[PDB]
Amino acid sequence: SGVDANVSISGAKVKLESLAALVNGAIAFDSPEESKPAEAEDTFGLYEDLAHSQRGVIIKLELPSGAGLTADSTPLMYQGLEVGQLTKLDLNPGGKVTGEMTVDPSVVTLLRENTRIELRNPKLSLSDANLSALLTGKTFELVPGDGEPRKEFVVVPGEKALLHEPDVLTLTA
Amino acid sequence: GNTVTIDFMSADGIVPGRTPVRYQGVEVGTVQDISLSDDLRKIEVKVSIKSDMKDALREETQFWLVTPKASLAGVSGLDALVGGNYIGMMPGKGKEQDHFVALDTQPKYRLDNGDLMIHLQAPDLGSLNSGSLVYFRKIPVGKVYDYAINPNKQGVVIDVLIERRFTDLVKKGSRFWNVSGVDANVSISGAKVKLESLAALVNGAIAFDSPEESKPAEAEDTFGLYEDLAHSQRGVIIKLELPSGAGLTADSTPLMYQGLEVGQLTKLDLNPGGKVTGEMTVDPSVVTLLRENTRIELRNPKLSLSDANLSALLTGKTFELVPGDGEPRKEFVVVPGEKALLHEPDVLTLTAGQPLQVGQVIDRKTFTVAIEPQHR
Repeated sequence: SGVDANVSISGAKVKLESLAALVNGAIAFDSPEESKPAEAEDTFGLYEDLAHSQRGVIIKLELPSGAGLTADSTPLMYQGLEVGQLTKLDLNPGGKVTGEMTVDPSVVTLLRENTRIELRNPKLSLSDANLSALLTGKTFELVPGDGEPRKEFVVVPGEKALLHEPDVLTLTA
Repeated sequence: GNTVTIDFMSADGIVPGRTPVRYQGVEVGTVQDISLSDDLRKIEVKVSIKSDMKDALREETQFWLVTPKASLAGVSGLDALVGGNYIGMMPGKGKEQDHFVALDTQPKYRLDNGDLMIHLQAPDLGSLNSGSLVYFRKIPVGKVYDYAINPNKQGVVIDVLIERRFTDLVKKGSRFWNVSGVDANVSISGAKVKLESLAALVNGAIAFDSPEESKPAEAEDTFGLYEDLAHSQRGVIIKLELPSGAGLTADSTPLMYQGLEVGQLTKLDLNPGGKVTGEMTVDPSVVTLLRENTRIELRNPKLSLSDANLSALLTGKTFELVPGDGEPRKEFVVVPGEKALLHEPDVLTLTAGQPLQVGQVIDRKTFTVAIEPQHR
């Protein structure tokens, strides 16, 4: 329901909904193949948008600071592709910042112990001046590990990525 | 005169006196009475019928109440406003029945004449309301008849009508694509916004193209709907194994050759194990060049000192075609632009992108380098 603009970098297009959907509002719904049929005034939850209705797994993140992070625009990268999307970004008492993220199921098997997640930063490449990276701002990164599945993670700064590794030679900017 | 009892959930603007029963408008009779039984919304309407139609009156004979419809989606009050609320019927080839249930609305009817009926498969309906229009070169040649859901919940089956005088236009190879809704078409260094016609937006529409050589389709032959004219393009498909789709986009990344766009990446997916694979469409005019030892490399928008090319920077990454010679092939492995010199039919490989220019460094660790075949 309602209509907005969808502005994208280096070109844009604006198509959201049908005329009746805007004059009157509307709902849409999807049905999993395997579930059982609901009945008898069974309650359900409405999601404000198709994006928020996406069926992905939830991950809790303890963050250093959400300086450039945005609650529904910051993506998760892997092999150059978006797989996940930050969903919630909140301040806890004591100054700690915590968020929660959605991930596509196709990658969830990679989420295991010694799987680290690092905030990358858009770098000023001398060779390939990548404008889109600069415009996007901060972005996370996935780097799979091996071990038991886990769902709570601590995000590491991109600088300290080498430090938080299974194997690394630490000596005593 | 006859008697027929019809069950109505509701009977809004009906009077026993003048509610003439019509069959495509010809009066079949009039309602005799309207009443109810045990106050349970079983509105029994007794109807008189001319004996000529009495024979065809059978089990499958359907009935419904027409009504003026000035709602948001409805204009079907053309006759009910003038002639009053009549009721419509359709004869059936049942056995016989006298007690009936009125259908809630007017059902869809099939003209007996020689037209064409065909089926479109679509994962979603789009903005195609019943009555949306079918075009050949923006000439209407038929309309949407009905839509429904296949037994599996993973698709939609539309069935559509084509007039007699155009039944030759529909071929087996003919492609259908949706034309509906309106967007903005923003381009760099200037933009223009023209998509579709007013009716195409109010109602939605389909367009279709017919290859010259194919055979005419017939008899409810299924077809595939393409969401847009672009996705309906007739080009050859190529599978690509990629290093990483950092800047790649599924329907914006083009293929270059001699400075011109020839192809367009279509699909971009992550395979298990971290491998990335995509698929691309190419114009037929270049497909003959796709052979063995034909390499495809991802180029990058370079910061040219001389010709500061803004459009290249804005576009981001782009592929490149460099023809080879050999057997035709359809699977390719994309090479990084840095390693383009390495993956060549002839190259002098010795044991990080520094020049030598007569050659370039390939990698460090030990130094691996390459020299061009002409300078070999």
